[PDB]
Amino acid sequence: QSATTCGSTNYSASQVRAAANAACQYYQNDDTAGSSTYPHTYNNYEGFDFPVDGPYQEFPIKSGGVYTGGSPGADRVVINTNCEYAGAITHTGASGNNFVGCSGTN
Ligand SMILES: Nc1nc2c(ncn2[C@@H]2O[C@H](CO)[C@@H](O)[C@H]2OP(=O)(O)O)c(=O)[nH]1
Repeated sequence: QSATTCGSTNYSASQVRAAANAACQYYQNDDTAGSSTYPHTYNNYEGFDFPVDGPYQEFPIKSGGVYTGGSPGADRVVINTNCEYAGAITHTGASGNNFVGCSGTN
């Protein structure tokens, strides 16, 4: 994971790692954060060309710390089931429940 910009939000490489890291941890323990359903399967309905193969899991990323439950916000980190970083996606600039890539994800 590297620095990225989702809509207007700038996430540092450390912030992306921490989120990616958390998603992995929970995926591994067959856990979810708080009372949410994250991390959960990310189907890739949008056809992003991730640098790693799937299956994938999505997890929120946000400023101010690692997601713990509640509103996930617009941003997400995507990892595969091998805990390999796939990319960052966002609802910002998208329509409906669609996602668009954050900088570096296409
Ligand atoms: N748009 C979209 N939704 C997905 C995908 N994979 C799973 N979903 C989920 O299917 C619904 C459509 O947006 C939501 O519940 C969404 O999860 P999240 O809202 O947790 O991101 C995907 O690749 N794209």
